[PDB]
Amino acid sequence: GIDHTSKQHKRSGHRTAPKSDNVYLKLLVKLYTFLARRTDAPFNKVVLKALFLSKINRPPV
Amino acid sequence: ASLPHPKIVKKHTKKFKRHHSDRYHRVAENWRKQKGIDSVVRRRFRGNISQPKIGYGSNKKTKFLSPSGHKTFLVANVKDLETLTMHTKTYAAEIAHNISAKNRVVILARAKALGIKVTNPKGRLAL
Amino acid sequence: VEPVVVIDGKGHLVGRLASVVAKQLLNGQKIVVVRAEELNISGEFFRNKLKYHDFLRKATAFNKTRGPFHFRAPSRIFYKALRGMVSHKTARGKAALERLKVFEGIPPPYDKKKRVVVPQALRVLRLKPGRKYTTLGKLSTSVGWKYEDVVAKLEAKRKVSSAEYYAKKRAFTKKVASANATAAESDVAKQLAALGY
Amino acid sequence: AESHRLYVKGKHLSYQRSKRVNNPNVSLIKIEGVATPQDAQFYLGKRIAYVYRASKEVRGSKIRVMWGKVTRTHGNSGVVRATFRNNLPAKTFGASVRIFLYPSNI
Amino acid sequence: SAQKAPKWYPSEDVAALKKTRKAARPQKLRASLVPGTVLILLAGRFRGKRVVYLKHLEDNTLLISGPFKVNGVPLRRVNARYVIATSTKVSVEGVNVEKFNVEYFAKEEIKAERVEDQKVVDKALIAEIKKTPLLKQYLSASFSLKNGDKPHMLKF
RNA sequence: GAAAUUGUUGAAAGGGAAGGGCAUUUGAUCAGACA
RNA sequence: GGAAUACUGCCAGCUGGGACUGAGGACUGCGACGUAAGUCAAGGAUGCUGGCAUAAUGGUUAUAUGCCGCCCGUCUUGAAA
RNA sequence: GCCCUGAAAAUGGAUGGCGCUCAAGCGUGUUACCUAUACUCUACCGUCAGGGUUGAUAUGAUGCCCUGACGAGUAGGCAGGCGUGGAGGUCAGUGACGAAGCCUAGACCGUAAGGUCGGGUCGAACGGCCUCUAGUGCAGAUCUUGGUGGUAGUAGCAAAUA
RNA sequence: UUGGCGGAAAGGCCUUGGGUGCUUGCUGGCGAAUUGCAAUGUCAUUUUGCGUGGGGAUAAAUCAUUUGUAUACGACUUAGA
Ligand SMILES: [Cl-]
Ligand SMILES: [Cl-]
Ligand SMILES: [Cl-]
Ligand SMILES: [Mg+2]
Ligand SMILES: [Mg+2]
Ligand SMILES: [Mg+2]
Ligand SMILES: [Mg+2]
Ligand SMILES: [Mg+2]
Ligand SMILES: [Mg+2]
Ligand SMILES: [Mg+2]
Ligand SMILES: [Mg+2]
Ligand SMILES: [Mg+2]
Ligand SMILES: [Mg+2]
Ligand SMILES: [Mg+2]
Ligand SMILES: [Mg+2]
Ligand SMILES: [Mg+2]
Ligand SMILES: [Mg+2]
Ligand SMILES: [Mg+2]
Ligand SMILES: [Mg+2]
Ligand SMILES: [Mg+2]
Ligand SMILES: [Mg+2]
Ligand SMILES: [Mg+2]
Ligand SMILES: [Mg+2]
Ligand SMILES: [Mg+2]
Ligand SMILES: [Mg+2]
Ligand SMILES: [Mg+2]
Ligand SMILES: [Mg+2]
Ligand SMILES: [Mg+2]
Ligand SMILES: [Mg+2]
Ligand SMILES: [Mg+2]
Repeated sequence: GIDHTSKQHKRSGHRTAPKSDNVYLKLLVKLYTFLARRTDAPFNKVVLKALFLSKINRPPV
Repeated sequence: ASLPHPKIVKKHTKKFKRHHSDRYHRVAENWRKQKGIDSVVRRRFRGNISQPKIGYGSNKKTKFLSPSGHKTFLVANVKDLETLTMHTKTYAAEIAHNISAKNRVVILARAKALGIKVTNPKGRLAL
Repeated sequence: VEPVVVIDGKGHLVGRLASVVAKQLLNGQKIVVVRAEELNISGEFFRNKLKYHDFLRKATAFNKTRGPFHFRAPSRIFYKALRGMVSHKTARGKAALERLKVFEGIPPPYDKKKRVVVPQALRVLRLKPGRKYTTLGKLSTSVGWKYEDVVAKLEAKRKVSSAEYYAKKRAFTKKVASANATAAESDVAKQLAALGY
Repeated sequence: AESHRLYVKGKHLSYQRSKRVNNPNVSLIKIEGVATPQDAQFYLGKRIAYVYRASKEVRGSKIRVMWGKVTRTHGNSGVVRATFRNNLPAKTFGASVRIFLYPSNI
Repeated sequence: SAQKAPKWYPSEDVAALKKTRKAARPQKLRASLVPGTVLILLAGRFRGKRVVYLKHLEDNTLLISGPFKVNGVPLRRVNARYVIATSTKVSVEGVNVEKFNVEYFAKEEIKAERVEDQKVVDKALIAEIKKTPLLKQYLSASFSLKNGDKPHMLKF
């Protein structure tokens, strides 16, 4: 027995991929997944997360 | 004549039979989960049947492997038999139940030429 | 060690002996108990007589032939104490009880064999001196055992025959001892002594 | 001579068990002449065979064997624990077994 | 098609084994095993026989002789874990055992050379056995456990 | 031409129910590799 | 007055017997022993040998033995009732 | 302090049973020993988390791989899957040289929902995969309709003269 | 083979004579292997069946009938070459 301090098997609660099935959007995700892994530049990390956002989380500019 | 593999381990060989399927004819042996409030099986009392659970899952290395070390692939004619030409050490051909007797002769001859193992070569043999 | 062990029940406490015998039977040893009428029970005679009468009043109300059966013989009294220490309702328990025989007196088949004792169950080695005890022979008679005098007469006849046997055996032993002593003091005897024999 | 025995006589007592649950994978063995855990250390690792008879002859014999080994002592009275390739059957509680002198450290 | 073909197939090539670090080193026998020590055989055809230990072979086996003239046990190999070492010993100085090795017992009736060298080795042993009384009779008999004998208390 | 239910034949068990779980003995029966 | 021993604790002191386990799969790391080359118990078992190649192991099934197992569903604080 | 008197209830009876008296009882002290789905180490399944890897010439970057931790559950929520009738596409799929259905203490795969094969019976249609759709999965409701048991060769077949 | 004793379930114990096998009490001479480095390595006693030949002995019960000291039916009690 373990006296747990937090909930077990909890998901992170953040999207790790687009919900869309757009083939061209997945190519952009693959491109910036590679860049974020091997450039250590904060810009690439921000862009990769932004590509996962839903429609209401990407309002028009 | 398959690839070397670690010894195949079956965690639970016994079939999981539905509770009281041996007590009433109307209750089939296909596994069903008890959902009653008082059920001793659901509450897991000592001396009762075991229930399926993910802990019994077999090793992924030896999963789906026949005792001969091959994976089973259903084959209907010569064309789909030839898809196993380069994979004779991992897959074995099984002839479908609804193939006529004469067509089975053709498939067995081609499999022998290609070195492909057949798991049911005695089906519909007019010996 | 022996294929059959014959225990002389004289001077043994019923419960202590029954516990020892029950374990031996479950371990696969055949046991024969003789002279069950000379068994002892701790406590005075009146106290143990009251205990049996408490057992007597227990019976199935609607049919007495179904209730507990009250056996009066000394051999059966010891059998009751023994059966309570065995899971007699199982096949394993039934098999163990088939390797046991209990007799009053020493019947002819076993009167010419060797008898042993169980020190853990002996009254003279267990009870504090001065404590009262009862003999199973007199307790059985007071509760309806009809064959006390018959056993006593047969036992007296057996002891006369056994005493005559011992007289011949004792005289033969003296002759053997004299020959061994004379055969000592020789070279072969000297070598045996150095090796402990 | 009249004796040809090279093993030590033993008895199969029961399985390892609690008050109400038993464990058939471990058997308790009583070895004659052994009454102390210190003495039972001599027999640790020794091979054990249970010999029984059958009506049907299979490999040119009507005598069958089940092989085992002594693993550890048990209690204060010289009993030992033994494991067998196939678990001994429960009907052999009280049956004789043979404890061989090999493998030997003498 | 009776079954849809899988998109992926496992590789048919076998992988090489990693380099193992397990170097073979010579066996050390228990101190009771000394050439010339009388041994008791516990298993095999000649179980219960009393033989003479001669040489330690390179396959972790012990070369023994009856001698054949005394008890009918010829030159054989035995496993060290299947024998009992006794306290009695016979001198081996004067016995030539260099020619006997692992290859001499290749498995591949009785050969003539096995008969001849059995007599050569036994002749030296028999002379040493005659030095002490009852040793020849002792090696002719067979060992057996009697009633009441406790092996954990007996000293050999 | 299914099941409940029934007859015949064959096998097995049965000292106030039957059926079940873990383990092994016995009987019957069976696949896999002989590279 | 001089020792011994008991008790408690420490050793990067030595050594015998028994049981369970062998996951991984080219190389890469950290160390040890060595003037050197190299070796090693250093990021997970190898070497040698025998019998059998079939119902022998094993699976299935029936039965026997040890221990264990109350009838499911439902309402309910609480059901074998 | 222990023991005894004070101490009377209805079927036969319960320190769990046997039984136990320098205890196998009561108070107390010291050790050895027995065994939980708990603890320690290892393997395997799954879940979650943190990471590595697009470079062609070989197939899944929802891929492969490295590291650590975790796993009870009614009411209830969510996720990944199994099976059924019908629909679009595809396998130039199976079949009177035997399709479907049914029987089979015969074999194989899956933790499971299930899937596959052999044998028997049988006679005309049917399946895999990618998708669409629903009158889509039963042990119960004094459930509906139909069929069949134990009871049981049993109750009984005795008013009105023969 | 001679004799005696034993009835609690005696079914056993003791004793007399001769024939015969062995004797490790002591001293000799031949034989063993290859089951290959272990594998119960098979040496006990339960029941029963079929064929050989050496002796031994040549019946009852039930149904049916009958009786009423009996009786729901079975059962019981009687008779019948
Ligand atoms: Cl059982
Ligand atoms: Cl599945
Ligand atoms: Cl009548
Ligand atoms: Mg299965
Ligand atoms: Mg509840
Ligand atoms: Mg389940
Ligand atoms: Mg009376
Ligand atoms: Mg019809
Ligand atoms: Mg039917
Ligand atoms: Mg088996
Ligand atoms: Mg059982
Ligand atoms: Mg039982
Ligand atoms: Mg119970
Ligand atoms: Mg209420
Ligand atoms: Mg309920
Ligand atoms: Mg105390
Ligand atoms: Mg645990
Ligand atoms: Mg947990
Ligand atoms: Mg859970
Ligand atoms: Mg068909
Ligand atoms: Mg069926
Ligand atoms: Mg038609
Ligand atoms: Mg509906
Ligand atoms: Mg229904
Ligand atoms: Mg329901
Ligand atoms: Mg109804
Ligand atoms: Mg009527
Ligand atoms: Mg009637
Ligand atoms: Mg009427
Ligand atoms: Mg009328």
